Amino acid sequence: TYVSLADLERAARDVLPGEIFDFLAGGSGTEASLVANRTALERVFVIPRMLRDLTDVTTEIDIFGRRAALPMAVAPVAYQRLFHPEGELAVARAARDAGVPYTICTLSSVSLEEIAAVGGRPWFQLYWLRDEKRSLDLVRRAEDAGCEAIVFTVDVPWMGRRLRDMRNGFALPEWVTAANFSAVADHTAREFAPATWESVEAVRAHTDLPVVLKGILAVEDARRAVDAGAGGIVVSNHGGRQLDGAVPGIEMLGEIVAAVSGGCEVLVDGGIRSGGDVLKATALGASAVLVGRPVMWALAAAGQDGVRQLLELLAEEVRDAMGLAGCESVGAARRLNTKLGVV
Amino acid sequence: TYVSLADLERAARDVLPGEIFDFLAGGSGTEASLVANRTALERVFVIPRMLRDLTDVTTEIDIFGRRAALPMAVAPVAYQRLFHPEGELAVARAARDAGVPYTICTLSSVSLEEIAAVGGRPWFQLYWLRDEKRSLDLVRRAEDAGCEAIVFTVDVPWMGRRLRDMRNGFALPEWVTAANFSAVADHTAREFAPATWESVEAVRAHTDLPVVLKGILAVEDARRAVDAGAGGIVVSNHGGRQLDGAVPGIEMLGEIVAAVSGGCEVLVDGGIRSGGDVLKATALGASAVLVGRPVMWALAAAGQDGVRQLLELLAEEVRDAMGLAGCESVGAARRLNTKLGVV
Amino acid sequence: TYVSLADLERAARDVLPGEIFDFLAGGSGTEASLVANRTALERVFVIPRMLRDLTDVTTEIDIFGRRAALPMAVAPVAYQRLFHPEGELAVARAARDAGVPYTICTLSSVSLEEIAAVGGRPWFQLYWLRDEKRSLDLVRRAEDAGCEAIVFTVDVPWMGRRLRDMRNGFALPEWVTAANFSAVADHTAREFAPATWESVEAVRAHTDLPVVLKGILAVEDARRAVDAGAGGIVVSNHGGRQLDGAVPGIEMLGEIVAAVSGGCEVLVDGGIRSGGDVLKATALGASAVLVGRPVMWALAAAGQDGVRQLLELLAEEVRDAMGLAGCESVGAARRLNTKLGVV
Amino acid sequence: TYVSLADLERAARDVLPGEIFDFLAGGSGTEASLVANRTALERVFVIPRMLRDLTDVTTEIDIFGRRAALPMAVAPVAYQRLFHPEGELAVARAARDAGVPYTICTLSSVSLEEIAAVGGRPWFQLYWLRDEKRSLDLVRRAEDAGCEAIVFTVDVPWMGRRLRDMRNGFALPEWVTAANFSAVADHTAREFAPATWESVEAVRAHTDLPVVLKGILAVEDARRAVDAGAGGIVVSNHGGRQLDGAVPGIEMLGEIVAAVSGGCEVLVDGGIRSGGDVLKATALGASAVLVGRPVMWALAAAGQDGVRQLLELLAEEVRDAMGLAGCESVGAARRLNTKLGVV
Ligand SMILES: Cc1cc2nc3c(=O)[nH]c(=O)nc-3n(C[C@H](O)[C@H](O)[C@H](O)COP(=O)(O)O)c2cc1C
Ligand SMILES: Cc1cc2nc3c(=O)[nH]c(=O)nc-3n(C[C@H](O)[C@H](O)[C@H](O)COP(=O)(O)O)c2cc1C
Ligand SMILES: Cc1cc2nc3c(=O)[nH]c(=O)nc-3n(C[C@H](O)[C@H](O)[C@H](O)COP(=O)(O)O)c2cc1C
Ligand SMILES: Cc1cc2nc3c(=O)[nH]c(=O)nc-3n(C[C@H](O)[C@H](O)[C@H](O)COP(=O)(O)O)c2cc1C
Repeated sequence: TYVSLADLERAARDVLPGEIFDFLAGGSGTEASLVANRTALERVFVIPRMLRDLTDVTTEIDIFGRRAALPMAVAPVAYQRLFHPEGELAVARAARDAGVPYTICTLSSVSLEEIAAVGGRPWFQLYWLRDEKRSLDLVRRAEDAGCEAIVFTVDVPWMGRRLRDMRNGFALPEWVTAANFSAVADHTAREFAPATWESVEAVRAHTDLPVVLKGILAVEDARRAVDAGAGGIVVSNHGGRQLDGAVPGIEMLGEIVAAVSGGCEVLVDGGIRSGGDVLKATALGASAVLVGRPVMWALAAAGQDGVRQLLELLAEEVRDAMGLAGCESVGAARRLNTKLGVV
Repeated sequence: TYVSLADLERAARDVLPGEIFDFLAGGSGTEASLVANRTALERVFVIPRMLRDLTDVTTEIDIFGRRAALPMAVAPVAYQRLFHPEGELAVARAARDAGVPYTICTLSSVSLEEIAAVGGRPWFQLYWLRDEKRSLDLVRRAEDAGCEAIVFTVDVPWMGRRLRDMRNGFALPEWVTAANFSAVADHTAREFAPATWESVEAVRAHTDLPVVLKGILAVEDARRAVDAGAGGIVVSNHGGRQLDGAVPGIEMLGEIVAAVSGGCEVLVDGGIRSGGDVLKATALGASAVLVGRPVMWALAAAGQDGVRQLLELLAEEVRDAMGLAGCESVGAARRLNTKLGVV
Repeated sequence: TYVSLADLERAARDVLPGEIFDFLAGGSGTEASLVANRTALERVFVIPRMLRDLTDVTTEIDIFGRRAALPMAVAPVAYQRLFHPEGELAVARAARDAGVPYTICTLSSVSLEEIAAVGGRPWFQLYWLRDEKRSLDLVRRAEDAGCEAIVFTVDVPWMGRRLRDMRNGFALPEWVTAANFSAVADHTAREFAPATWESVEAVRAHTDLPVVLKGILAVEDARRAVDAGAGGIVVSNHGGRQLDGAVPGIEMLGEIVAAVSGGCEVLVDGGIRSGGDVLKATALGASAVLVGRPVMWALAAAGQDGVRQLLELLAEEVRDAMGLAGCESVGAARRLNTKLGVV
Repeated sequence: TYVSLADLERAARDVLPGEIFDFLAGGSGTEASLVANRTALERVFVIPRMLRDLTDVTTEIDIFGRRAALPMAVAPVAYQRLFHPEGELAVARAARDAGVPYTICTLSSVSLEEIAAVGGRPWFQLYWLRDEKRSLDLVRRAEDAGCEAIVFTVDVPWMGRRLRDMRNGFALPEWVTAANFSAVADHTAREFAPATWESVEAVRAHTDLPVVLKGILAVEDARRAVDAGAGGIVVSNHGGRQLDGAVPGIEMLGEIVAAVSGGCEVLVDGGIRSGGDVLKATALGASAVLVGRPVMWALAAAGQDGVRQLLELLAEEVRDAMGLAGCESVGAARRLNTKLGVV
């Protein structure tokens, strides 16, 4: 019986080995960007509206051609068998049952085809490989398996400096592997090549699926993403795991939404920890959010049923926040105003 | 012998059962809006005037056709028998004796007619019921009993998520009931319907009493309230108990006062804890404030006499603050300027 | 051997009875304005100049017709025998020897004529008495005794609410009296009348000495002071002892200096604790500062010799700060720019 | 195996005598400017760019006619034998091997000619001596020994008030001397004269080497430096060791870069503690940074090899930060935008 997402973090801390909790919790460098993701959300206040018709409040959205139950997807998180033996299958099953898109990772610890077979109209996250030809094979596999969007991660030319992982001497256990094919940082520097705008065009030409660029923070990169034919972007500093000192996505979101001016979907992530945070993101103009660490807390704590409980809690919090703010729909929530405060 | 409102909180904490203290103290979600009500007041500084005539300083105001001794009313707080056996009668008697309006609640634990019989020209707070017909019956009862204003609460389409109450498994004791007719959250979701602008018009047509909309935060909702024929509004986030992340009323007050441009009374609440806080609210343009939790601290600590002592202390602090700031009247206090500082 | 003013506070805390330390240290209400005086100074940063001629750095100023060794006077502090048996005589002797003006108080615990006989061209602080005639007698006594300015305190229509003094049940010991004629708050409410602009004019007509209005915070009150014929003002919230929530003087100083546009001397006080703080005040446009509590710390710690050591330390810190900032004179320091930072 | 610069501070604290750690760590006065150097950097966030070509990322710059491996030089720090017996020779050897300029101090504890003989194309820091003739002798010695720039320190007309050193009664041990010729503060007040713009011109006429003015904070002093023929400036508050309350250099840097408009190199120092901090400085417009205390931490911890490890770590962090931010060159990093956040 969890009444907040924070209840799940406490539960996950109890069960996970310290080094795996640190792999999950940590960020790069001094963790300034990790902390700032939370600080930035905490400074945003919503100006709610009153006395509106709430006889049919709905939290649903249409995105990338599918109805989703909430303005929320499960973020790509590598190697989910680190957290629970059922790994990605547990999370994908719960997401399917909740009507929430699940992002299958390039570095999934269960093969993308197995996770796709769970159903639920999943997305696929791409890391750019050694060459155009192989990268494009994963994309084609994902499309053949029924994935509905390609989430191209664009903020990882290589992995950031994870000092918790370095200090812990973290490496994957023998029983966790990259099923589609700091020791994890060394492996990435060797196996993956930096993506460029040319890589984006190669992907866009290889699939009719919407291509979503994850890790955009500069306004002109958002504009360029639209010009490049992206169907969406995720405004994100990769949970503070990449450039330490990168601005939080939530701080760039409003300016990016204005610049994009409806030319693509604009998602955000980093520190979303409640339905109220989802409302803040929506009020700043997001189409939807991604949620990362909390989904893994729930997986660690109680497997598939833990993820189900998390998604049920988030669904209740989103409905609650929307109605209290006078919003019968997510579109109405996007028209809310906000104020910055001091915390 | 209390010299500050904070002395009363300490006293109430000692006497009340933990779960009832939590029902009183708590807010929704992470309590961000609860804390922000205090932070927001603490950032406001007054620019006092000197060398003005203070030979007849008066703290009185005229509001809703009655002279009040202070620019202050007792906020609606449900179920006052939770805090002291005399409940609403103790508070209403002290308010009457102090010349302060008392707001009788829809969810009062003593009937509205009994509390009105105490005297003191009380107000009545309305929650919108299952249908127009019954809602309007409470309004007519209140008017027949001599209530002088209808304070229509507009920020409770349903009750917020009170995590202290959920964790405590809080429910009303058998000896406390809704005398006019989280377990308290479940009861509200079943018994009350979301109010709309149509509900406001139904009330306005049913009574000649001034209708005051409590829980307005958006500037256009304040304008619309005036257009709808409201006699007042209370700029309020419901003490941080409704939308977690709602802006504090004190942060919207100046902009609302400007937009309303004298078309209705503009009250504020949330975190008023001293006569100096009353002065800040007045300087930002409020007609008057409501005070909630501190009145219940005083009731818990010492019953009717506790509430009397609280109101005497607040009266002294308001007079002190006004005179130190060069204000012989509340109208002069409204013309004070303020500065935001850092705390 | 004290190397900072903070060394003196530690020393005074050791020696003074708790209730007398609290009478000295405390402020009104929640002490928000007391704390804000420090916060406000800490947020100000100086932009120093380099490579200027420092062959004859001088900290002297001319003010109210006298050369002073520093841009600094000892603030009026009532009842100095509370802190040391020699009281005002010890402080006045040290101030004289340092070339710093000393402000003799209406509520001095040694008669104004005795303190004036020490020499050093002192100032006299006036509280407005029961009637024009008696007030004007103190003014005439002060002038006859050789005081060179009248510092009319304008922010005390009555004494603020000193909760430390109330809680301690503070009263003057039998051996400390008002030699020119909370128990101290009760005594003031009875003996003194609120001053007005008419009182200022009565004083201005009664003496050719410069009249300095102490406790101005509003820009139009500063302008009006010039129009009224004041020779100076002290921009001040009375060390956070009067209106709790009054803006710090340091936050109003720049705007007041601009509005006054050389029409009178503009002093500031509240929280000056180093030569660097004096430099900040000067850079914001002050003619000079007053220093209150630290002078009493020094008096408590070591009598006349303690005050001498404090003034020597402040003199060294002022010279140091000025030269490091490229200022050969106080006038050059007034032309420094500042930046607000975060602390 | 250090993974951050903070690992080195912990190591240095363990080994150094307390008073020498304090000589190194401390600042003047209350250490407000020392702390502000860190606060100021922590508030700056970078807006990284994505999807750029990173096939040949280079951290090199050209400055004062030499290629440097990083946009970074070792700051002038007096008396390095305080920290390790090899002192300046250890640091200079490591800097040479890393391709980083080393600044030889006027108050070096090994003679400038010995340190220059190490190689690595060093710079020389000048304090203005008793007269033009002797000052100019050090300059000529430095030039004859192969130093490539003169870093004229302009913020030390005398040494600041180092309260840690005063409290510790710090003095140099007998075995540490000024090899080119608070007890250290007393020695400086006697031996050195305040520099002026005339001193700058005397130096500029005495050498063809670029003259770099270290300790500029005012925009017009930066402009004047260009007009005076300076080849560079270091925007700096001397690590918070000079004027307590001086603005951090990082807070003035952008405005200075705009005013200078390419007329000289603009360096910054104060609190640079990671490659991410170097990126922030570059994004604000710096040509390069200086690093002071961390180099001494490394020297204290492990001598020459410690400094080598520090420089290798900084080089890795700079490359990491640049690439994550989409910058193949330091010039691209200078074109990054930043956002101020709250911490
Ligand atoms: C343990 C972990 C692994 C991750 N792996 C990936 C990945 O393979 N691909 C990717 O695009 N993002 C990855 N992310 C980033 C997340 O998708 C997301 O951007 C980030 O966690 C911020 O959201 P949060 O604060 O909700 O966790 C990972 C995050 C974590 C914590
Ligand atoms: C225990 C409790 C019960 C309340 N019940 C009601 C209510 O029935 N109707 C209403 O409009 N507001 C209600 N309120 C909100 C108050 O009227 C007021 O808006 C809020 O407490 C903020 O003021 P404060 O910080 O002075 O407590 C309640 C508040 C508390 C703490
Ligand atoms: C114990 C005490 C007594 C004071 N008495 C007087 C007074 O009689 N008249 C007056 O104008 N100000 C009085 N002041 C105010 C000071 O003159 C000054 O405005 C204030 O202390 C702020 O300066 P500080 O922070 O340097 O103490 C008093 C202050 C203190 C602490
Ligand atoms: C122990 C110590 C000695 C220093 N000596 C000198 C000096 O002789 N000349 C100079 O221009 N700066 C000197 N500095 C200032 C540094 O060059 C640099 O401006 C400052 O330390 C800020 O950088 P940091 O935060 O990286 O230490 C000294 C700094 C320290 C800590």
